[PDB]
Amino acid sequence: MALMTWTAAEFGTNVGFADDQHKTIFDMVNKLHDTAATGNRSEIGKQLDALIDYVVMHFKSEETEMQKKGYADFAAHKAEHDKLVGVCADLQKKFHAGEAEVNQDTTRFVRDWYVNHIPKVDKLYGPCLSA
Ligand SMILES: [Fe+2]
Ligand SMILES: [Fe+2]
Repeated sequence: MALMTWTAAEFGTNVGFADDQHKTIFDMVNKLHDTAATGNRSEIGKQLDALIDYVVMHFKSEETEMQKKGYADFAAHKAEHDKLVGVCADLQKKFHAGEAEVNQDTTRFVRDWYVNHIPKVDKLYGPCLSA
């Protein structure tokens, strides 16, 4: 089974770009999750790096919109993003040094992060960003 399934009831923000970017993240995580059950380390690394670049771009997209519109909780929301980016960059540094592996606990971690963040953090920006 795919690790991540997006539905509007669970995850819809009422902000079209953000929903689309979330769908992409779920698809990219699902590919990583599959590859993480193998020993194909170069393929894991390609998909890890692609995912993380995209995630940083998604967070930038949300942050630019939040900030330009004066969204109430922008700085606290960005703090959540920045802590995940730090975790991901650390994981890349270790993985690309040969010091850590990417496995399905890695991908379940990121799944956990998104399935909590989108409903509890991203949905809150819907009224502001959709207005
Ligand atoms: Fe998001
Ligand atoms: Fe967010």
